[PDB]
Amino acid sequence: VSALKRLERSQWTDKMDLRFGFERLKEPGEKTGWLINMHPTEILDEDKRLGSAVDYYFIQDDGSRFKVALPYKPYFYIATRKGCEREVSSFLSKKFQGKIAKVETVPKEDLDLPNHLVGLKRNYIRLSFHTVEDLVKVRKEISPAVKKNREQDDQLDNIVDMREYDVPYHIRLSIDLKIHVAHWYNVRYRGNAFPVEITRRDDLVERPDPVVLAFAIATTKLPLKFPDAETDQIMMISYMIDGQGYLITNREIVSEDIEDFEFTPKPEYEGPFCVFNEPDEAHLIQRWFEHVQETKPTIMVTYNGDFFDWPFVEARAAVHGLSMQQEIGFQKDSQGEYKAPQCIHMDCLRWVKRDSYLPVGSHNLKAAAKAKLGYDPVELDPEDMCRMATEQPQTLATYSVSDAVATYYLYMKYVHPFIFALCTIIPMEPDEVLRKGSGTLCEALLMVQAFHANIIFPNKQEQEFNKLTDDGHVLDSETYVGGHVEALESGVFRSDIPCRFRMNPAAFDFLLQRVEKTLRHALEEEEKVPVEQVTNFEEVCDEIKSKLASLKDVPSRIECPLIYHLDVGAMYPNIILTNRLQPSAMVDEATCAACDFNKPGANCQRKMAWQWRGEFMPASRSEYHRIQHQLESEKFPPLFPEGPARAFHELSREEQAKYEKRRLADYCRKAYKKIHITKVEERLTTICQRENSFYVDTVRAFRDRRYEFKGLHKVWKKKLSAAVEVGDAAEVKRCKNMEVLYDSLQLAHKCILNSFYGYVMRKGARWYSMEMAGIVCFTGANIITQARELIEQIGRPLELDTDGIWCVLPNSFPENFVFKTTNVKKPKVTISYPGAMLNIMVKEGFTNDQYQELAEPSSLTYVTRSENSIFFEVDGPYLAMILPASKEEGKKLKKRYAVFNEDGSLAELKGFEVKRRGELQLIKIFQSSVFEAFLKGSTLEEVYGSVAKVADYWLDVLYSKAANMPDSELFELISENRSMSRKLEDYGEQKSTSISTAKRLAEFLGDQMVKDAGLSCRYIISRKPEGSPVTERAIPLAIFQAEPTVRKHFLRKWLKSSSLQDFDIRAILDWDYYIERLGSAIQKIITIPAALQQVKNPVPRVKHPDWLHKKLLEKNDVYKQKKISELFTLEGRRQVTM
Amino acid sequence: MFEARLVQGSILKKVLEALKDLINEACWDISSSGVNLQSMDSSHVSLVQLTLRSEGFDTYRCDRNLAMGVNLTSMSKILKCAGNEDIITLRAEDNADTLALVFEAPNQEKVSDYEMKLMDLDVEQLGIPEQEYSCVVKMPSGEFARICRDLSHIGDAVVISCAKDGVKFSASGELGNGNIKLSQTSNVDKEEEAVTIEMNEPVQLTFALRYLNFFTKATPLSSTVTLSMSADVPLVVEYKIADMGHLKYYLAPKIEDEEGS
Amino acid sequence: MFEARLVQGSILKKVLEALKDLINEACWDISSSGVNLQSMDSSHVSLVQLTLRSEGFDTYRCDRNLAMGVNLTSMSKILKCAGNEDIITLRAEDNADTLALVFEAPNQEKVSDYEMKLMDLDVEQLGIPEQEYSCVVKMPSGEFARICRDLSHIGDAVVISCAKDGVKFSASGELGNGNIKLSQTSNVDKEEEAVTIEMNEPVQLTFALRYLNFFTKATPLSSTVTLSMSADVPLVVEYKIADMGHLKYYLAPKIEDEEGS
Amino acid sequence: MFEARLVQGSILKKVLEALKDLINEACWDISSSGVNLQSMDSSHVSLVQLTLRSEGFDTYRCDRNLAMGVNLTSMSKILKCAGNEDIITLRAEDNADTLALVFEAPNQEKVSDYEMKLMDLDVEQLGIPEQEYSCVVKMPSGEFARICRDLSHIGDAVVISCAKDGVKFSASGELGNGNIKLSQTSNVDKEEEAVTIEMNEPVQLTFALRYLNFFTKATPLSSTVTLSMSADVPLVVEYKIADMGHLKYYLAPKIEDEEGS
DNA sequence: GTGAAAAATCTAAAGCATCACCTT
DNA sequence: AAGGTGATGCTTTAGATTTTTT
Ligand code: SF4
Repeated sequence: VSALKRLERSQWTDKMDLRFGFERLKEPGEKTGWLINMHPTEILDEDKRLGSAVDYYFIQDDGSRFKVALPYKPYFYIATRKGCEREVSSFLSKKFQGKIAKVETVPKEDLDLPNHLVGLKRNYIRLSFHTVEDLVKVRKEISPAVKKNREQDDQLDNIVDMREYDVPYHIRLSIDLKIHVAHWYNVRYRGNAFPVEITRRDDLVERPDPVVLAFAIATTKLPLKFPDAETDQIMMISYMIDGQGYLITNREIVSEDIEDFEFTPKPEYEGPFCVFNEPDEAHLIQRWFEHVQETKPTIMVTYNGDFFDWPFVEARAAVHGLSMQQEIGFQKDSQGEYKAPQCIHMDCLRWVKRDSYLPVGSHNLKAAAKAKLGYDPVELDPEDMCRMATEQPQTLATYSVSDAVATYYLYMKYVHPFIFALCTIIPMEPDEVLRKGSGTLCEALLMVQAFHANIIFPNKQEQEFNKLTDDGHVLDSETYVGGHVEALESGVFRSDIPCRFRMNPAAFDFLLQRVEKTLRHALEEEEKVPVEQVTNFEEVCDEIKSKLASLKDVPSRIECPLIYHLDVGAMYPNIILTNRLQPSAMVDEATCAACDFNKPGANCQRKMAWQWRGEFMPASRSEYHRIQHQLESEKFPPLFPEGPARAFHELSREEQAKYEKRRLADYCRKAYKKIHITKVEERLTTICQRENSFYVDTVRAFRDRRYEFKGLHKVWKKKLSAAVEVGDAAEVKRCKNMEVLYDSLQLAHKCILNSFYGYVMRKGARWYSMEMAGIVCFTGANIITQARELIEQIGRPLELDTDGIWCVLPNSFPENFVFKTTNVKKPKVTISYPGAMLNIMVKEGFTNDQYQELAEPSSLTYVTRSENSIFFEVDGPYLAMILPASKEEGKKLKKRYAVFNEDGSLAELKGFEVKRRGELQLIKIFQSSVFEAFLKGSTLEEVYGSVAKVADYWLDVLYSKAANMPDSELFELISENRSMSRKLEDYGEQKSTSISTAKRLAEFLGDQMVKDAGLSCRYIISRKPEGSPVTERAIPLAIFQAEPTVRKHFLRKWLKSSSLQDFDIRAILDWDYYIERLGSAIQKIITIPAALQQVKNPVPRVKHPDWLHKKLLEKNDVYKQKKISELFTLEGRRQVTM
Repeated sequence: MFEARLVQGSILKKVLEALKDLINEACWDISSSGVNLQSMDSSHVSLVQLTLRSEGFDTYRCDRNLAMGVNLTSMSKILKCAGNEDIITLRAEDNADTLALVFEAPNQEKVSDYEMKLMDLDVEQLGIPEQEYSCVVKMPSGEFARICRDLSHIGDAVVISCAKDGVKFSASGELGNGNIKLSQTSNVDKEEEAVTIEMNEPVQLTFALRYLNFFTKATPLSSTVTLSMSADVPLVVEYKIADMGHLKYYLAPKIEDEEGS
Repeated sequence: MFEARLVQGSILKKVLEALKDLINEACWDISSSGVNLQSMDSSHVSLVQLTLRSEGFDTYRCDRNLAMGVNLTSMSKILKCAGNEDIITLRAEDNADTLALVFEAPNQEKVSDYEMKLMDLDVEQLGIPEQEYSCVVKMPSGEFARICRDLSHIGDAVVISCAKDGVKFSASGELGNGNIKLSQTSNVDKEEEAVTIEMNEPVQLTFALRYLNFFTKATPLSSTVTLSMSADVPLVVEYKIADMGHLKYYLAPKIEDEEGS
Repeated sequence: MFEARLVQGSILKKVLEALKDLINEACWDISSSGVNLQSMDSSHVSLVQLTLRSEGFDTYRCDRNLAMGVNLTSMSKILKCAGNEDIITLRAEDNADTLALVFEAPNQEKVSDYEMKLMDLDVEQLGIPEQEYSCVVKMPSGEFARICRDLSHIGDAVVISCAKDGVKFSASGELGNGNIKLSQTSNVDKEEEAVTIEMNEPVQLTFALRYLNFFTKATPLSSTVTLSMSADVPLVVEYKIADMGHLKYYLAPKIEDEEGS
């Protein structure tokens, strides 16, 4: 990019920010500010030298706003050999004359350095430039030349590692001088001769109300085709400033005039809209643009507008004598987004994508609106909305303003506080926490915390190629074996149903000698209350003995169970807190031997196991050396079309890796019948307990911060209830502001906490340690299998889902007990007993006695202590447990179940097909009906009978072929709604049903149907062209809305029946495949679990798999299986030699 | 050292291809009298027994009794390589972990000396004493093979009845039932194709039909078989192998228990 | 009651091999003139006619008109485990819901019985009028079967084109199209190898090729085949038997409507 | 143009049965000397050379050299239509992408035609050096095929040692191991089952068995197979296609470089 | 949005039973 | 003239891929 273009861009952005009312402070003075925006911008200094800076955009309480251009030189670090630090600086200071701002030495600790606690700091060479463009110039000059040197391993050759090179520059300013978003600042502008001064004002915390512009559109479209960007015109546009709403219509495509009207779904959201009507597009676009000019917003709000609304509006404006660049400031960038030079662009779909913890079944407007806001917006179909508006456009107006109000209030209630609480700790401007994934924001947070510890930061790791584990065996995938998820049984477990319980008296004898210990530990560690203040200890410690003895003498019973979700709220944060495991500390024996802290009988080692999984090629070292030496000097097609022939030795690593994988995908396809062999082995890791605590303490700090903020949220909620009972407006408003601030802070902290695990193993993450995830998930599996074996002793486990066990226990088991304590803080303390015994068993086997801490850094004082925060919270007695069973031999469904709360409401669905994507609508309303109808009944057979009286309805529908049920709702009853991931030419030779229907639409409509990503492929399978696979029968639903003779011609050329005379949907659809689909669903959910619980078959309309029925008839046969050993006498025992 | 050489070797091929199907693991046993097999199946439902006598072999040289638990599907797969008229020599050392098989081709030109390793396992050892068998019939092998392929398309439980009118093979199943009645021979001149009966009392028993399919893989081994049954005793299927020896398939019935009466 | 003694079993057995894939379940017709079947295809395209006359068999004994809804696949399984030279006795009852099969051997010592249940089935009956067909062509069974089962490698539908000079078995598809030409023979003595072309007018027709592959399953049952057609009528395929039975295939043509004009 | 007739159809189609699976792309080059195929699969370890001389064909006439870039898997689905003795006829034009196959019956009555299309391609033609062969063997196709499909069940990698006394085929794996020894025969009368080995120095190599399984699909084509090997030279499998042609498989051995020492 | 696991397809290969040929 | 034997279609099942839930 030419520097003249950069200067023109900088002066144009300065003028544009001036006309949006962010005037720059030029005079000396004090000001108060609240940062809402950071941008990187070139600002010319007093020396008339090209130089970057960051524009902060502050707003104030009264609505006045301004900007501050702070210059800070971009910089990074380079690593040199010991004794070769000053010479590198000497060389570097005579080879970029007029380019380097300065160079210096900033010593920092390392994370992977041996003998790191003796007192050494590997001093780095800090290099600082003037502008970001020169920074990119120098990195492209220097980084690959020595990066390849480091990968394969003149004074320039002695630099070993360019560190911290992928960081954004403005994020480095946000880390360095400690200016985060959404804090109050005191800014002193003392003139041009000195840089502007910024300080943090933490006394004031009340959040001001910014200026926000939400907007949504409607678009005219020709039928069956989504609207285009060169013939269509904006149908109308609606928008929102701070709750107030304005709509701008267009007369030539509306049918009558509409006046001002309001639309409120609930008293929380007020929807006052003022409507303006203009004859053509010119007045529409000019009025919208000038209203943006007069209002001067600071943050935009869209709803899936980054790929649909902004490109179409820009393309429509640029042809009508205008420009989005010179009018509003919106354009594409290097990442295919729309980033304003003076405004923050908020895409409310990204928050649903990342932070809402929702599946991908709820990203559209209606489901994401009803999932978080709490109301159902008006449904409108895009195909007939134009024709509907031509008759009367008031419902069109309702839909557009519903889009606007939904996206705006979805922002201001949930996305706005959560995002503005995320950026108080993450050094990102708001347009970065929303867009980037959970990995990058946690990376920046640890960036901050590790800059606070003065340690240099690891680079984003290089992707490993041609993986070599033991002997050849090039791995397609290298993985750690995750949480052991198992459903041990299947069927119903209801609270009042009787269940046969076998019980081991030895386990009850074991608990005889430990009730004293369990109820000692239940108060000495979980409530921090010593026993010297409670006096009811003998009452509980003979009541439990009496109850457990009453259970002991009859260890085989039939009575009602209690269902418990014995789990940990956040086990993955809790283990990484407890064991002091660090992704910068897991080391092998050689580096520990290099340490001078390897004293005899040391405690700085901690051992742990984990399970490693590999899917690898059957080929050996020779069979891969042959194909890599063979591919030496042969031509390949270039990536650029119409290019010259290019050879192997200058290929990029990605394309050559893909070609090697493709070659070995068919070399061994005809030599060993398989492409990868699944291998699971054991590995052992040794972990230092004295490495930088920048991670475990950070997790701990956020854990106790979440606890504290939850306590403040509770007391502020009680204050808010008292305040709304009072009715004084100012104190209610202040309390509500503080309440939402603290709630968003705690929700942001827990969203950080849950994703500390998920960041470590990510490709391109600075702290990439496979061992972290491996050993933490192995420990989380070992603790839960200890829990599962103890429960299998004293009851019945039902589910293990790598967070906790689900359990049915006898009803006379000791469940929970109270305690009268004389302490003023805790006059009464209640605690559950199964949780307590789980705590004591995990502090009999998981005590980190080597949990190490620092006391005196100067004298190297190290203190060992014991603490286990691993607690099995109980969720009380639920009402019902549902597990499904599989058709396949032996195995059954995992990670999917359905639990109910006490009052009959649905507590939690999980992993089921009711709310999946890519599933038919017949197998979802079915599941939702049968689960809510399931809980009825008296005994075990009554439940299955009652649920068969509702699951047989959806067989009566399909056998009758929907005669009385109107065909109007038939069309969406079957239609598939799967979504694509790539383009059709990206798939290449791969074939499936979605690719087939996309290619059918490719030869039915234009090629532009399938060019855009995320296409919603819709298809059903017909009946007449039998014999073929179901690939060629995937006809679209799109044809049924087209012109009739077009349907006839395409149907003739597609399903190949020229003699056909009837074209009804009721006969073209083969009902046998749909009956098969619903039957596989009903035998996943009901039939097989019913058979597995010795119950007569509830629904006889579907048949079992052959392994089930045969065994059933055998067990109900007059003859009984008689073996040979019990039948007839024995001889003895023997063994066989070598 | 244990070396056993036999001239016509299709017999040892077929007898052990009939051993692969029924059981997964067997207990090879060697002694002066002959080769013994007394290993049960993995389901602990049916039993196989082999006594391959030494006097039939062309050459036999054995040291003492020794038991080794060689798997059977592996020996059957490697033994399929041999031709239908090969000369078979089993060789085992005194304390080695590998046994060898020598196949000598009918052309007197091709030699094929293979070997396989051993593995250890834990299997019950059982001994069958002598009980009077009330009903014994002599069945041609191909006729019994058509019987087992004929009843098994009906169900999985077989009635093996022996009455004055003869022998009855029945089976019930989801598509109905099947009844096959056979009478003894009176005026036939040949023995390998005839059927003979002998009885003490009428016998009314039922057995597992799948395991009969597992049994009857030794049909072309020899054209005759002994079917023996009595009250509450395991069914005896005695397939004799030439002058070599014999095999007993022991099929434990699933005896009716008094529950509803 | 109903008794049906049939000496040569193949003329029943192979027939089931020609039906189990084409019609999964059908209604049977019997009479004193033999057995008549009008079976309708599963996918509702084709029809199959079987007329096995009474004196072509060995013995029948019937009282009145009976219709048995015997499912094809299970009775095909029952006959799958029989003998070729086996003599078969079919037994049926007026009111009972079972059908009996008796297998007996020329050696007199191999007799078996089977019982198969029946279920009620509703199949409509169509009366095809008798029309003078323009094209009647005679080919041997083997060449017609091979040409169908090897031209189905080309495409998915066939076009037959008959004139004075011969018939044209063309078929088009993704890999290309293939046409098959037949000449005339005058120096042949044995009637199976003899190919002749009978003309009334040149005829153009198009037919389902997959159905031609499914049609050529009764080719071991016969030795010669006659294909007949006329103007806009379904193809009729006849596998004439030696005065024991008679076979008809009705393949409704997929006529080309004028949609491009 | 190009019109070709060959009375012996089998000698063509079985040839292409050897090429249905191993290679899926064909680049025919035709000249006055005959027709030539030089293909090499995407595995980059297997080469096929197929030459049919002009004089072997019954009638041969060609105008100029042509390049025929047509996939080879397609017509293996197409040349199984013709019978055994059925005469093969090839029709090709100067620059038409359409090839015509005609199957002329030996009774001059049953003819046919199919048409095939070619694609575009860019395939490098690798030269074949003429080097001396250390060990050669002329040995029956049936016995080699039996050796291959018998050792394909034991292991997957084969050790072939062509010594002076004969040849050893060793197969090792998890199922066990086994080696088979063949020697040269001297007192043999007929040459369709005789063996003969020539020696310069003993060659022992390690090969692949699935490639050998794909090679020996054409065992009914010829009764003699010429295997030639040397030190780090690919196996040459030569089939003498009647008298006209030779099919040559070139297989690069899996030479294990020293890494463990 | 880790990893484990599910649903739903092609798909390619092993094993098997059945039929054509051939020799004893 | 019939049973061994090989070719070959039929049948079942592991598995390669995608989307999605967790
Ligand atoms: S655990 Fe001890 S020996 Fe190992 S790296 Fe840490 S301080 Fe050094």
